[PDB]
Amino acid sequence: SPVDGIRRRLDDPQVAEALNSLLDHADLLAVLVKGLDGFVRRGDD
Amino acid sequence: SPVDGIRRRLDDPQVAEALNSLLDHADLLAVLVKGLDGFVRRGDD
Amino acid sequence: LDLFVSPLGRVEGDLDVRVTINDGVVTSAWTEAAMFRGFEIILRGKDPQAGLIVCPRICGICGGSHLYKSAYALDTAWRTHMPPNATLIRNICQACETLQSIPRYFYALFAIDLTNKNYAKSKLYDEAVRRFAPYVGTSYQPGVVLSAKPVEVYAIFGGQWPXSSFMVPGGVMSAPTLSDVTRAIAILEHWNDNWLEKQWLGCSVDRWLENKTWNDVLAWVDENESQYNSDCGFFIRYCLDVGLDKYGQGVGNYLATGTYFEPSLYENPTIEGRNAALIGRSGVFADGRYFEFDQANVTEDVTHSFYEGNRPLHPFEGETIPVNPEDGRRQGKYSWAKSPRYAVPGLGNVPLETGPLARRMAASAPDAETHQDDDPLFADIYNAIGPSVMVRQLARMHEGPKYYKWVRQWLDDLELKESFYTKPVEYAEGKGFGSTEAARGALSDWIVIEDSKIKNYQVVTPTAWNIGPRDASEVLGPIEQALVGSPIVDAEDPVELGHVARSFDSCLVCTVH
Amino acid sequence: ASVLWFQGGACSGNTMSFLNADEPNVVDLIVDFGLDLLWHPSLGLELGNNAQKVFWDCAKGERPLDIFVFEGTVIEAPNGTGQMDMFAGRPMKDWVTDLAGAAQIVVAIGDCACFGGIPAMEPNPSGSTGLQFHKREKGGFLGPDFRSKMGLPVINVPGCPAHPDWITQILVALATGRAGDITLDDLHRPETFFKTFTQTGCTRVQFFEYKQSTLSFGEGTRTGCLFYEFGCRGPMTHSPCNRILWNRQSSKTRAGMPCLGCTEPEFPHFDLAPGTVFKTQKVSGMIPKEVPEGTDHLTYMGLAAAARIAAPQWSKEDMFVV
Amino acid sequence: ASVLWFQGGACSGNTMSFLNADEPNVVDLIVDFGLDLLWHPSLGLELGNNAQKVFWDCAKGERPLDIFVFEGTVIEAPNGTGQMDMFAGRPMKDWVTDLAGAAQIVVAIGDCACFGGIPAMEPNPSGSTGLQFHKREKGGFLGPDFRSKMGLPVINVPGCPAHPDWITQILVALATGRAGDITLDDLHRPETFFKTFTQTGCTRVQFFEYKQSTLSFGEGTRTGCLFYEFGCRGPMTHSPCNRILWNRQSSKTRAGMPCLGCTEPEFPHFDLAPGTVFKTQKVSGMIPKEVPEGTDHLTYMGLAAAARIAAPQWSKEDMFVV
Ligand code: FCO
Ligand code: F3S
Ligand code: F3S
Ligand code: F3S
Ligand code: F3S
Ligand code: F3S
Ligand code: F3S
Ligand SMILES: [Mg+2]
Ligand code: 3NI
Repeated sequence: SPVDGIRRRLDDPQVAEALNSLLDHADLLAVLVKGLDGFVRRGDD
Repeated sequence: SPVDGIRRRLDDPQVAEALNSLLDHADLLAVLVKGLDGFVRRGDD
Repeated sequence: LDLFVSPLGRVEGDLDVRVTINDGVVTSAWTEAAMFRGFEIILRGKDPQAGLIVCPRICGICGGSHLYKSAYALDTAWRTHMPPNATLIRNICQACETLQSIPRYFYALFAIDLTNKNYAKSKLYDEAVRRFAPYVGTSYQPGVVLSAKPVEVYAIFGGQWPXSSFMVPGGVMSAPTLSDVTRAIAILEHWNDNWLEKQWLGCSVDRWLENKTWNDVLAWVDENESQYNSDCGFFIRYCLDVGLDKYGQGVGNYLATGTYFEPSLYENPTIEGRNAALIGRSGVFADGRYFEFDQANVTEDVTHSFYEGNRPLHPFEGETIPVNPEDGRRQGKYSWAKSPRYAVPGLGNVPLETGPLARRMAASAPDAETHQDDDPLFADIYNAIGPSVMVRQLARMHEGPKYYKWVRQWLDDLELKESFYTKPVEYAEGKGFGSTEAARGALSDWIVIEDSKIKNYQVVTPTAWNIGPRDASEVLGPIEQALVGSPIVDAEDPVELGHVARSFDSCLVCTVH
Repeated sequence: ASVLWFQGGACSGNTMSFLNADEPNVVDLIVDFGLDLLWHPSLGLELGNNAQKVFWDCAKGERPLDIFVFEGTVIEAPNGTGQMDMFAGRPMKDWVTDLAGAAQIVVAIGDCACFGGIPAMEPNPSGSTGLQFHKREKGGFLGPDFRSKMGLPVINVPGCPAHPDWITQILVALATGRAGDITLDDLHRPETFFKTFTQTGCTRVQFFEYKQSTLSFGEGTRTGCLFYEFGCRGPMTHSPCNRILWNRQSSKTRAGMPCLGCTEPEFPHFDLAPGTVFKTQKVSGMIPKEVPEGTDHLTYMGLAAAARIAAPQWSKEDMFVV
Repeated sequence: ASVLWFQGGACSGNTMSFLNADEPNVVDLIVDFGLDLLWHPSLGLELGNNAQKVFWDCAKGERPLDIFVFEGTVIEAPNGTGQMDMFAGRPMKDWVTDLAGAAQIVVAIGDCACFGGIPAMEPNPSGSTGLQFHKREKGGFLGPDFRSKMGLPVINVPGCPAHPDWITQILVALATGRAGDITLDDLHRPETFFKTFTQTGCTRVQFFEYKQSTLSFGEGTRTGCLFYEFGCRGPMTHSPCNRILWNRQSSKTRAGMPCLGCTEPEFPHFDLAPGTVFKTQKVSGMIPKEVPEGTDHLTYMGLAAAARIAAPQWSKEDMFVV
């Protein structure tokens, strides 16, 4: 199954480490996308 | 299991909050990637 | 005496021949194709055009033929349009590959056996050795060396030979330039002058093609010293002296699927319109009678082949499911060759010999259209002396002048400003039949495209026709019956088995694919 | 220098290509360069027991074996028995074992022998593998650590088939005392032929430089490079196909056929899966999935846009005109 | 088809190149393609009055003259008398007048005949000119409006010398009924050979694309393109030198020699003035004075900078390795 192969990659130490580090800074990603959303909804202004 | 390592990281209030805010603006992410896809398929033009 | 000859080389692949010998004569024969690659298995599920890449790799010497028929299989499956130039280029390249095969096979694969010690008593033996000894023969070296020229023409149009895939549904990939055509003409004329006419014939191609009867051929041999001492004249005299005209008769029934479409008649390839469009006519010659070739009559039997199966299968429903040769031999199977049979009315599913002789017999059929090969020579030879190693070889060699003339004319026919390719619709579904006459005979692809993938891909090669084992009725394949009756002077070097198998120009990589 | 040329899961295309040799031609190579061709299934005179006598003498060391050329795959099916390739009374793989162990030099000619090639395409019914490679993975049938008696690994002359010069010039080099001039790349290919790319000398590189695509076959190939629409692997394929022309005439790419990357161990690439034959797989319809060797998608695409902007008019017109 | 091949201010290089013809070779062209070579100074049997009889019969129309090939320049010095080229009792230019007026087709082979070539280099002591061109300027000796009896202008097969195929394939085309397939460019060169550039098929175009320069001759030419440091005119020169290889082997550029643009009417370019031989003239030491055909210095240089920055590693290493 392809989906099961992505779950297999998610069981790889290095992939897991990177995904964990992404989740650690997910707040920064969230804030940058929120900032972009804000900038977009104020693009007329 | 590293996939359950990140399932437990998905039980983190702050990580959950950021992931929820990302899913709130997923439409903007989708549209920017669609815009990039469009720009790429019109890159010859 | 049960004699197992392994390997019987110079058959482009892995062949073993088992023979029962009684009183110095083969009384029964088994041809054992010993090497399996399973390209039909590999092609399943691949891109619909994967055949254009894979099928040439069935065989080095006749891959261009594979390409030709695979391309036409796609053309029919996809109902493509073939611009006349594309048809011409395909014809030219198919014929050029055959023109390469003719001397390359004759000198490198066949004629060196003419130096066998069994012929040491022949008055022509010293000359045979001088001419045809491997690598040093005075006919061997120029024949083999010049055999590369026609495939230089092939490479001009296809990029390379072997292993181009430039024949695609809708035409050819290439766009010949003026210098391409002029160089192809120059190469062909040089090869014709230097090997075909100077060495093989000792006369012009036109003079050879004037031979309409066996008596014409004998008169041609005796006509002058040039023809007498030509490789062709010497070969005929050697065959008559050493008895190559006396065995290797075979089935006496022939299959030609034909090839070389008249460009105006096959612009929209279909299975049904194929026969009428052929220049090198199709035709089945069975029980002394001419029949129209119909691919629907083609079955493949695996009773004595190393494949699972219980009934002959038309290749559109063909299957290639190998069985382990140990188990298969326990079941009486002895060859990786399938047993192609042809349903001839009043005869059932019979073996048919394929090859140049089959083509010449087909060319002797009545009611040839203007574009079609109409040649009574081998009807006359068949009626006069019948098939044999010599007659089979002479058919092969006779194609040299004929195909050279056709290629020269096709090169003249190229309209360089016109299209070489009509972009086809790559239909997700389709059933294609592509056939050609490779150097060794009827080569055919039955392809079934489903869901934009190869659903089925069945190749039936000429040597599979010739060398394929006994069918369910235990009827020997053409090469097996040709081996039967062959004298065996020396069981330690049973060169006559080689003469018979190689007179078919057997290609075992093609046989099995 | 004795040469024993065996064919396993071969189509004999390497032999036929080899027979197209010029300078030297095959006869002059066999006779006049001191290369004693002991046997070749397509050319050897001996059959049956005489041929087997030659083979057994080579295998057991009764007579020297300087060069063992192997063409075709090492067929191991069924079940590792190799009986889908029975030759001269043995599975061909057993002959390969013995003769590769006996030879001074082992040359795998053609992808089948080098890497497994087309027969090794899935599902690989014949259990085919190369002599020292299975596709890119080193080891093949003989193992990664196999060395011939001259210390060399299997010399991989890839291609499907190999060009005659790729083998004949190596044989001449061996015969003329220039074996030491032969350097092999990481795939054991002669670097004298395989440092260049197929693209090297391609008549369409100027179109490539300016990102002008051939759009269609036939007359459409009077212009353009085949990389963008026909999956040309020229820039990702090491070969001298456009340096040393095929049949002394042409090359696939010159003729308008995309290079299928046949000198590369992955050939046939993508196993000819649907949509990969004579097509360039693209991301978002415009970025090729595979960019030329040594480039990255970012730089390659930036330079491609710049080149498209800078492209001169002639690069947009037919050039291989009648 | 009768052919009369005359040499004016020639070095016979076009004849020698022609004699290198393969497919067809020269003998097969002369014999087997129905081209009756009436005379050739390097090959004709007749001498003296017998040769002059042949020439006069061609000039006066006593016998048909289908193709008049002229090699070498039309020498007009001294003082327009042409006596620096006396042939068979006349100034060669007078023979040219008569025979060009008599021929069905006139073919100038080699730059000398096409455009004046090397002898027309200043100070042009021989008063050399081409048949229908003096360098790029149309008209040469015969005038811009000269047409042979088949209506064609002088067919210019340039080069110094012309490659044998450039003439032999034209002769084959004429002999095989494909004269109508022959299209001529603005310099009357066969477009089947002169739509491509020398660069077309050059083994160094990838280096050109990535602006990787050959830095030195000899082993330095194992890498790089010769355009930047050696004045390669490949990208400004129409020729099939890298498509149809010289001597079926190579080309200047492949071998490491810059294309001197010899198929171009200005050859030798810059009249070999000091500093222009095997050197790229540059502005401010970085910008080539001449950019490839159809390009502009600003887009070329911009693309060149982009290509340099995105250059792969292999483009910066030897590729034509031993
Ligand atoms: N010729 C040939 Fe090969 C065989 N048999 C095919 O088709
Ligand atoms: S030419 Fe044939 S032997 Fe293998 S390398 Fe290609 S399938
Ligand atoms: S330059 Fe040539 S090698 Fe292929 S990628 Fe373009 S056709
Ligand atoms: S497919 Fe192979 S023969 Fe050359 S042109 Fe490509 S490396
Ligand atoms: S080769 Fe000689 S004849 Fe003139 S064109 Fe060059 S100097
Ligand atoms: S690509 Fe070749 S033609 Fe000259 S400009 Fe460079 S060496
Ligand atoms: S100097 Fe002339 S011969 Fe060709 S490589 Fe340049 S156009
Ligand atoms: Mg089959
Ligand atoms: Ni074959």
